[PDB]
Amino acid sequence: TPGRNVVVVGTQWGDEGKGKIVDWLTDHAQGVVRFQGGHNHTGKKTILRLIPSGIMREGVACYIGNGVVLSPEALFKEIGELEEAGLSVRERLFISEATTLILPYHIAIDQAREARRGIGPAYEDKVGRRALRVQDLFDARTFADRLRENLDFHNFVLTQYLGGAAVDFQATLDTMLGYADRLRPMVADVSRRLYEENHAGRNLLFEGAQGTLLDIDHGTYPFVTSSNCVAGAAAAGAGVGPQKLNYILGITKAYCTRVGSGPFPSELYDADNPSRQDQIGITLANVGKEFGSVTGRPRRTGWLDAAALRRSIQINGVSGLCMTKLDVLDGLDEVKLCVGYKIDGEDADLLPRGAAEVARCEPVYETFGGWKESTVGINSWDALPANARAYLTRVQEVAGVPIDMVSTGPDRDETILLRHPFKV
Amino acid sequence: VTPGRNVVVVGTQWGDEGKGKIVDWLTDHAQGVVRFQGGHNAGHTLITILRLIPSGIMREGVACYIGNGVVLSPEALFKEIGELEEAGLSVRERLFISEATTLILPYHIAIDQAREAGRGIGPAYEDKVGRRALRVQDLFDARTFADRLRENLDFHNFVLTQYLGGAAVDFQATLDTMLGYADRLRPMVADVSRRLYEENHAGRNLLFEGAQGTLLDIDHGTYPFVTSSNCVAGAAAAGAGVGPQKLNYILGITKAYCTRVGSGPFPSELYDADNPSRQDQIGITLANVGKEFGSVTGRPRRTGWLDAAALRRSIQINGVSGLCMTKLDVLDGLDEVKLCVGYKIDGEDADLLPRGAAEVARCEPVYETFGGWKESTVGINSWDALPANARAYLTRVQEVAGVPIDMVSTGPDRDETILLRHPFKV
Ligand SMILES: [Ca+2]
Ligand code: NA
Repeated sequence: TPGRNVVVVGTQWGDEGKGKIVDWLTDHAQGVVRFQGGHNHTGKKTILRLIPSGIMREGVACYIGNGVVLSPEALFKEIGELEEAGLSVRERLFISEATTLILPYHIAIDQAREARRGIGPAYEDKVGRRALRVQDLFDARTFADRLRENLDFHNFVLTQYLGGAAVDFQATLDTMLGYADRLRPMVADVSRRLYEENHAGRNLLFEGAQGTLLDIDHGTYPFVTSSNCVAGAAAAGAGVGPQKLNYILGITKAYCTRVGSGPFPSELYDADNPSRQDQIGITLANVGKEFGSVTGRPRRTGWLDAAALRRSIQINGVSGLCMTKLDVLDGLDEVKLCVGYKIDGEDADLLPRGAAEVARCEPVYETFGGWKESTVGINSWDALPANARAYLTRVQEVAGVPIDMVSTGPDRDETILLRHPFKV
Repeated sequence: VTPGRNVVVVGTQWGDEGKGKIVDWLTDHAQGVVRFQGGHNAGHTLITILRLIPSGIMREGVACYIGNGVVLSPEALFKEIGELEEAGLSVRERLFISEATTLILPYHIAIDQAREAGRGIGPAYEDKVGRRALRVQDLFDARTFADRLRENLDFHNFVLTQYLGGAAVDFQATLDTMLGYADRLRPMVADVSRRLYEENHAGRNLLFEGAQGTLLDIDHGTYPFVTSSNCVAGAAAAGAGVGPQKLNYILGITKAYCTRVGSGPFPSELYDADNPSRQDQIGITLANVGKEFGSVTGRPRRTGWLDAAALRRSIQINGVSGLCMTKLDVLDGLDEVKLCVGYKIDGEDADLLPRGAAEVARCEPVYETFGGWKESTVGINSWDALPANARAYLTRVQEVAGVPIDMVSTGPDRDETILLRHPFKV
């Protein structure tokens, strides 16, 4: 449909498996837009954390919105790998003049806090109204002046409060200003360009980069990220109106994971928690390959939480679901769906607000007979095993929205398509 | 009125666009009114200024929501509730306050005070993004509230006493002050996100009420001369816990000339009481006739000509559906009126407000001049009854803006309105 956009978000806490799907939708988009987060997606193997995934398709414009926090070092490392693999990138990568920078002292602030990637500290400077943004790199004198003021405060905090080491002004200034000439030709008025893209009838994909249950308002605060990342964040973070956010595709894993700390009502297994060693959870982790891309650390696993999904559907305005990793359940004798909670002896049908309440939730489960067929690669709904269809039928009911897609494998045609996100 | 349709009402400029009459006008068609951003720095005048409580409260029966994106001062809240109850309204039974709303505490106020040498709003949003904020729900476990307050005070007192040259804020006094609000707040605490979902599912209509001018938006405004949060129309989604699809129609409230309060570049500026180089009698007259005096300090706002290049930017970053023009009558007396339609910057043409203080500060306005009408436009309720020269001015604003003028408010009463399209009808 001319002028129609999709937002692709993870409905859970990340690692939902957005990659195959973003690529699948990028075939119908003329622009792909990052609107939040930092550098937090895979004939040479290349891993992208910052650059929109659309860069893999020739003639697709990639936009880093104002709402991103940008490390120039990570950026140029990715560009470099891309170019080495033969891709033409810089002429079709557009970076908001108002994108917030990650500076060396943000990384040092994270390390000093930990001792007792700089994304939180960057968003902290932003809200503090002292942040240096991309455009500021192009006036050396006033960049140095703001940097100086920022380091006076942050070095006071680092040395006097966190007991750590001061960050050098001149080294920091030299490092930052050393990116200016390379960044210049990509700096752009992304907001304006996005309005023009749609006014010309072209389609945009707004690519989410963190699980929406990590949203700073709606997640299990304080175990959340340092910004909003619900699908409505794409408006402010890209410089467009909410009416451009036409269809919201909610990527949903068939079971749940978390990384790090934060409560998790349906949790089965956490390698670091002796009281959560459920073998079904260990199975989900191994069969699902739920280990960090970089660190190799296992993720926490649990059953799908439809009460959490229902909250997610409401806060994101999810239009339809795309289910992933169904196959990880193939050959379980039974599968459970968390459909609500008991909390302080009361029934609750939506994930509560804040860590304290969500840690008090005992999951209420419905039980389903498993199927044994492999479901790998199936591309029609009717060909799914009855017991898989019954589980997913129940997920739709509790969630309150349709499953529009089921991704059954890494290839484009390993996909059950019930409704096309880019067709009105 | 289309069932389940909502309107988001925002100022298109840097605030004080004169939203009051229109928010009252829209509230006649809405069963709930929602604040989604900001703090006790809205301003809705009554004959008394409401700054926190949503403006729906003036209409009996209408549900009023304080969304999660708000920063809430209990003392400010209970002051407004008391003024409203003394005037004989029933407030508390239909005021719903998000469990996740961020609290403003005394140390936030002390941090602002030390910095000066507003009202704790910025420091509250700083604790939020720092992932250490106390939120409304936190008042109802007194033990863990004290634990987190202790931690916050360790750090904020270090900053206050050793960096900003201010006095420490005492733990126990702060603990007592905040817990003293719990019993009164309790009945009003809610799952606003869920309730809004349910309201729309029942086919009721909601009005999402903007607090600050959208050009103060932290990403899109003249950074750092911006507010400490996002306030573009889109922010109603995160801020109230609803998806962007519920934000059906965005009404852009737009004053017929421009104002700013406090520092920041202002390309079409005519008058700034503190700037000797900006003392144009026209802008002085805009401030007097327009009554542009701060509600607290009483000091004149900065005034200038309508900036349509700024409006064009605001249309885009908000997804403004249609404009509501306000305070046209402030121009009734003028021989001629000027419209900023773009800029010269570094010798080259710009058609949109640039990003950030530096580039906006280098913009010289490009004006089109319009013959004044020298005739009252107070109370006119049809486009065709506007003077030829007022219609010409507004037609050009509409053209440069790129969206329609759907309403002109010509007066403080409901029927002093030109209605071209109804916001609540698909
Ligand atoms: Ca109540
Ligand atoms: Na370029």
